[PDB]
Amino acid sequence: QIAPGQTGKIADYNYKLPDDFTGCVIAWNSNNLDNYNYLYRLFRKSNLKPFERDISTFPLQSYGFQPTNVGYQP
Amino acid sequence: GIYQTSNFRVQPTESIVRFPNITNLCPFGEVFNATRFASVYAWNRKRISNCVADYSVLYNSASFSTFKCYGVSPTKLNDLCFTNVYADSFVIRGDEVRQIAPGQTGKIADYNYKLPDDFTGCVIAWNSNNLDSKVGGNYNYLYRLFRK
Amino acid sequence: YRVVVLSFATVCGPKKSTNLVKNKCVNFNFNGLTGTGVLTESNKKFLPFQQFGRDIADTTDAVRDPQTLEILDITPCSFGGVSVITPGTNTSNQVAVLYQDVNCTEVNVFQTRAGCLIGAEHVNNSYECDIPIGAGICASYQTSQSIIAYTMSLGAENSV
Amino acid sequence: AYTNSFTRGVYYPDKVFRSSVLHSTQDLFLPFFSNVTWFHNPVLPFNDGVYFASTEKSNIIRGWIFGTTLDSKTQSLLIVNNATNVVIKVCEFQFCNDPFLGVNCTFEYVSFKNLREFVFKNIDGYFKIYSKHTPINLVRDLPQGFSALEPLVDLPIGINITRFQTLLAYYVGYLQPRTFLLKYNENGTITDAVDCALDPLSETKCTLKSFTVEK
Amino acid sequence: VNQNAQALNTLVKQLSSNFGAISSVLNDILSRLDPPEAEVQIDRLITGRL
Ligand SMILES: *[C@@H]1O[C@H](CO)[C@@H](O)[C@H](O)[C@H]1NC(C)=O
Ligand SMILES: *[C@@H]1O[C@H](CO)[C@@H](O)[C@H](O)[C@H]1NC(C)=O
Ligand SMILES: *[C@@H]1O[C@H](CO)[C@@H](O)[C@H](O)[C@H]1NC(C)=O
Ligand SMILES: *[C@@H]1O[C@H](CO)[C@@H](O)[C@H](O)[C@H]1NC(C)=O
Ligand SMILES: *[C@@H]1O[C@H](CO)[C@@H](O)[C@H](O)[C@H]1NC(C)=O
Ligand SMILES: *[C@@H]1O[C@H](CO)[C@@H](O)[C@H](O)[C@H]1NC(C)=O
Ligand SMILES: *[C@@H]1O[C@H](CO)[C@@H](O)[C@H](O)[C@H]1NC(C)=O
Repeated sequence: QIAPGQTGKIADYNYKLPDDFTGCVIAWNSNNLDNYNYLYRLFRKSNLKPFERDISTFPLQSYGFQPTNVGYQP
Repeated sequence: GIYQTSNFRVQPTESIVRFPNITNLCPFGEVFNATRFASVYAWNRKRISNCVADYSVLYNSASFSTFKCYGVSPTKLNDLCFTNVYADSFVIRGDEVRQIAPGQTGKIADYNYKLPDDFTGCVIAWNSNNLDSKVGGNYNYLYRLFRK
Repeated sequence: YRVVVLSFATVCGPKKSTNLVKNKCVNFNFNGLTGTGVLTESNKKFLPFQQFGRDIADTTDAVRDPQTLEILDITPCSFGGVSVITPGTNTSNQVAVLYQDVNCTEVNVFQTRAGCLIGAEHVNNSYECDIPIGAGICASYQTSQSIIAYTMSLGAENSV
Repeated sequence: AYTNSFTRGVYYPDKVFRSSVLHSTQDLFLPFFSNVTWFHNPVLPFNDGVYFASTEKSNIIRGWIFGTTLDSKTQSLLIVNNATNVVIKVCEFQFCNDPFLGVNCTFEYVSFKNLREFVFKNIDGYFKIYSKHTPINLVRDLPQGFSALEPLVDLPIGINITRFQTLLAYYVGYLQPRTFLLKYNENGTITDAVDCALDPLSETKCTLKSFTVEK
Repeated sequence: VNQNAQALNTLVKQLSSNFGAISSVLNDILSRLDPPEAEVQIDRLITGRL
């Protein structure tokens, strides 16, 4: 979902990259370091705009992160 | 001189959408509003095909104690359309209504019906004390409790 | 508790229609087509199975309403060129504007066969060509100075 | 036996009004002047699509069956008229080995002096029926002429069909993807057609998009 | 009068042509494909029409 013009719960409602993104996306598993502090959004009235953020909160859930956890790793 | 610069164009005043008369309803009344509902060891099933499916009425109706969609969000149902659809219907204890979800476990989820973890559909339940319940007990209803 | 499962082409949700309106530009849809246009009554006779009707070059120009068994002319929502008539800027900043083909309403106004002209005075005398417009009309900047529009003169006439 | 398609087996190929106009199209159409088989109830191939015509006196011809194996292994189209009503179904039927009339299910429906012309094709999951009814006065052949079959029925079957049979003269030809030029009157009805591969004059009329051409 | 009607009819007819795109109808690229894909299809209709 972390790529220009993607779709899915994050790319619609939580972290959106423009059609005209210009940058690099760099990522790694943190299972060996990271824990229900990490939330994400499931619901919204409409998509957020590219590089928007928000602080209203029911629309959110926690990720199932534990050091036991590949797609379910942090 | 005379020059040409840009173009005049009247813009549309309002949005008009048109479809046929809203006939050929799905007969959800035979599934939600009937006089009789099934014994869980041998639950009823009905085809849904060739029809306008009024999911909107079900979603906005107050008669349900629980309603959920198990692979879709319940607001979309009024625009969605499907290849084939089936209703299932049955009657349960409140502590065993707690087995109606994708991939859940228990005597009903082992031996009296099954939904995939990848199940697609809308699933609903309501109180029936005023309708099903009898002062002696509903012994017409059964669970296939012990099944290998 | 009573329970129902609805497990999931022939099973579609209830499509909502709007109330119909005529002789205005609208953002229309009928069943499976969409556009911007004017919906209007017509004398056309489509066969009962026909739902759209066509121009010579692929373009829809009529439809049959899916509730109302009468045929609509669809007319494109009106448009035209905006041409600006000006003396040279080393004279004046006044201008007159030609809305092409549209007949003076949809837009000190003068309907012509070239379109609606706005901001030029219709004068009964004819004069030579200074700025051309079309369909015999010209315009010029003349004296209290203004843009004037009139039928042009082909010459002084002479019975020989 | 075999007979001539002449200029029959043209139909309205889309739900669109056209008038005073000469429109070019490509669809499964009956090739002009091709041989059609003639019958006075065999199983037949369906191929890409069927043109079927039945000639009448006394309501002899009741309908058809369409599918592949036609004996309960898979779904199969039934189309019938019995006494005063049409019946249409698609079930996994245990049909007879040779069906005739005396004197799992997913879709069901219930409602020579004559010629009744039909075209059948199954495309993109949809069964299409086109047909025409007329009075006639002929015994030995289809009457040489032209008419267009309007669509009547449009069923989202999704059931593969490769063979068919008749239920009780009749004639059968097969549709092909040939280009047709189609002439519509002011009333919006198709009054003539050109099969654009029949002869070099038809190649000309369809290149020039005209039913009539200068020297 | 024929050529100056025929080049117009030819130029109108080139509105129906696909030019290698998913479809020639402009609302039905947009109301089907997301903007990152819809622009790669509409760049075809623009190169064709132009
Ligand atoms: C069932 O009938 C009741 C009548 O009170 C109605 O409110 C409800 O919407 C109906 N639902 C369906 C699916 O028919
Ligand atoms: C357009 O011009 C005609 C005369 O040709 C006139 O009858 C009609 O009312 C005019 N349109 C408007 C909007 O005034
Ligand atoms: C032109 O002259 C006629 C009389 O011959 C008069 O009716 C009309 O109003 C005049 N028009 C203008 C633009 O002066
Ligand atoms: C089949 O068609 C050809 C012309 O293409 C004709 O010569 C031939 O006799 C026909 N055959 C039969 C048996 O009708
Ligand atoms: C219907 O299809 C199922 C498989 O989906 C098969 O087990 C069953 O025997 C079929 N029924 C009939 C009447 O053939
Ligand atoms: C029709 O045949 C195709 C194979 O060409 C197959 O994939 C499809 O499932 C078949 N349809 C039905 C309804 O059996
Ligand atoms: C069109 O139909 C009308 C009857 O509504 C008839 O009078 C007219 O002659 C027909 N036109 C043609 C070209 O057949």
